Amino acid sequence: MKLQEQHYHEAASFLSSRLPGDAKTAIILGSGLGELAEKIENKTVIPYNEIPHFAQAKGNIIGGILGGTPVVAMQGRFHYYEGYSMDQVTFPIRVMKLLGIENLFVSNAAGGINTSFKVGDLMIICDHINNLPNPLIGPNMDMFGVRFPDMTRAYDREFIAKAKGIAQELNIPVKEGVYVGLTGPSYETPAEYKFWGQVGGDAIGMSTVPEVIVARHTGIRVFGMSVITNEGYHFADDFVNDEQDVIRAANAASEKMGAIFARLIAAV
Amino acid sequence: MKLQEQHYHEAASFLSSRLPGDAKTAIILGSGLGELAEKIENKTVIPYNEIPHFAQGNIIGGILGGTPVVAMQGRFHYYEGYSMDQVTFPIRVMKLLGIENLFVSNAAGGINTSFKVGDLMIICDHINNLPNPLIGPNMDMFGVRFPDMTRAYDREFIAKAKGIAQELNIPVKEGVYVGLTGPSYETPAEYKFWGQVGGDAIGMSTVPEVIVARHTGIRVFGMSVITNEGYHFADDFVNDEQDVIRAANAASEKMGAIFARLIAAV
Amino acid sequence: QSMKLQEQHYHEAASFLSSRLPGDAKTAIILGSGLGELAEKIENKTVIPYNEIPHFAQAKGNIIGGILGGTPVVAMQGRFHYYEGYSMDQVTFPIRVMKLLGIENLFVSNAAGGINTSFKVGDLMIICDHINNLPNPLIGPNMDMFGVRFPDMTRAYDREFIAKAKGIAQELNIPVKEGVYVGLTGPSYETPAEYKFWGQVGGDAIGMSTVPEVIVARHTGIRVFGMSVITNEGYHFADDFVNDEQDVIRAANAASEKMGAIFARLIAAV
Repeated sequence: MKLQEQHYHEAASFLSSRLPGDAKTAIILGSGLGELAEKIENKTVIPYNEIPHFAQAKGNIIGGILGGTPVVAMQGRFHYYEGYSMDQVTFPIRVMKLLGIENLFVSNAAGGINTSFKVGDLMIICDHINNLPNPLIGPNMDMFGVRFPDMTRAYDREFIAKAKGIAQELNIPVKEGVYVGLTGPSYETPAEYKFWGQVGGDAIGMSTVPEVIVARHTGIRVFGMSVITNEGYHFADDFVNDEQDVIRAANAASEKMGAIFARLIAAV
Repeated sequence: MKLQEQHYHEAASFLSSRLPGDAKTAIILGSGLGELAEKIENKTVIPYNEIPHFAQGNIIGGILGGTPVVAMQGRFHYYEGYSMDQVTFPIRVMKLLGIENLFVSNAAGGINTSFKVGDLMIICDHINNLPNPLIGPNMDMFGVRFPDMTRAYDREFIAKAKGIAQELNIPVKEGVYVGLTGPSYETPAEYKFWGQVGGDAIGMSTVPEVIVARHTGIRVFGMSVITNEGYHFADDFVNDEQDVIRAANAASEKMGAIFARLIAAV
Repeated sequence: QSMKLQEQHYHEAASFLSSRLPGDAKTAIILGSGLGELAEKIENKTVIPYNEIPHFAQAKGNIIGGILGGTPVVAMQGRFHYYEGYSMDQVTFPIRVMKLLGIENLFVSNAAGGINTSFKVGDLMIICDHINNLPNPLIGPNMDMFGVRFPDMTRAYDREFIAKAKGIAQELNIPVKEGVYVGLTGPSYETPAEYKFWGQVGGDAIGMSTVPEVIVARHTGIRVFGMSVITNEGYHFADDFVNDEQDVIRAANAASEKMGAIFARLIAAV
């Protein structure tokens, strides 16, 4: 109760004494943003293992300038499939709030479950379906937000419009769709992929949804994109999903996805 | 196992010596029943915090239109951090008191376009998307390992309720309640999904109690106040707890009238 | 650290079993519903009670080694269900022990409620795919000794085994169905709305087991064959219909001869 509040304050205080303190946007460097940390100038690098109460995982907080703009980046992320509690997965988001972060940008890798979404496509996330445990289960922390937060437009529409404009300017094709969050860590069966596609999902991944719920609970505006890293449909007789193939697609998308996120930061 | 049994008995004993003892119907005073407790006569009020093993709210014993009732004022939700054992503990205590019928109301978001704000929905079935409350060693004293859920919502109660509503000139809807944990409200994609697969309203309660009631052979009647519409979202629409409560409060007179008459009819 | 201790537990269970079993089995069978006559068909049995095997979940249950359908086998008589309160680690622990024994193939049966109107009480369904609605058993740090962090599940139910089983069923004149198994936790049976939902999104039968073991088997490269006995129909409910564990058991028992005949012929073919 009071201990929980204290833990948030301790992490925030530790980071606040170290970071530039001018960032208003935080970015989770998920799949597809693998080139972005290198682009941050005048880096202050703070290992996760040094920050009070951050889950034991590299993992670094990186402060600096990206796209001409102050940023805080989360290099490394905590996934529910790794055994972290939802409190651990989402702890850094509430720390960002205490630092004065107003906006959260996030990327991830996802399997396409709508046939218009192909390997290598970059999908702006317009909505999600949560099939992981809700991270807000437990006593409400009033310091962060209300008991029953609204999720009608969890993915900020103005950020979406700006990102579409940026993609057009940069001549980068983008798709837009619904992200379905599952725990994993096994990839889905064809029956599962089909089910989620049938009920309106466009891509499926194992992250992001918990952070988005927690961000929205505390009023942070969210922009998210998925790299479509694999196609969960039209399976060849010998098709196998493979982490190295997912990473191949994530790596291949990083330049262009990174260009969008880097241009978006100054626009928000 | 034997300690669990003790705990149920300890809570039941505590209430047993403090309540009249003839009540056959229990009521969870959820959203839409906010005026009913006032109408209970010859009240015995027992705070939850005094009842052995109740999660850390009142039990109200009394007479509602000539009929002895036990009412639960305040309820435990999974989104609060309670275990399912804690959420549903009072239902098993009710069974030990000789309760035969459970009446329950809740607030729910409409996910079928024929369910609108202010509508009173008789629950005819549910879809459970919370953890099943019976996971764990079966409590043989309460029921069997694999309880049937074919007609979890008693058909005779539904018929009676419909007759009562017609008589009182209160329109009612009937439909499927989908239970989710919350506590955040759903996204449009989630609302659309649950509507697509046959849900009519979505809420964050009730399902665990109904599973536990049916496990021990308690007959169930449930209604939802449709407190918000999870469809056709305006560009600036936001869900808001105070607006949900507004609809619950506005529904309380008429919903309470139905429940009060049903209590007398069973 | 914690990995060390977990690896040690699997090794302890496997060492205990390997000092006692014949050691020639490549196929293990979970004796679920529909296989209630199969243990008696195993010849030259070595019976090892679960309560003697290091780290097997507490309760009867036995590992049985011997010969079935002319072929070495290890059978799991008794299984652990998530609805009983076991962790997924406990539910699936025996599967990883099988891997350490050199088991390459896992055959599994279960009971399930039909949710496609083509699937009727007493039908024998070859499982061609599943939908998992129980907690994923691999959540937690990955055990590299068993498999990779993100295992593929594209053909969790081996297509070659399915083809062999269909051929066997034809030869033996036993009709079979084929379809998608939906795994739910239970332990309460589903509501009609739930049965309808799962049917709508492509499930053919619903049960409370099997999926966790299949995920863990595939994580460690074990080839899987599964069948469900359709023990009840989760559709077209009569006004007075009730699901009943006793009716499920009767149907499972009634299917056991023909289901067992398929599994016994399949073991030599794989």
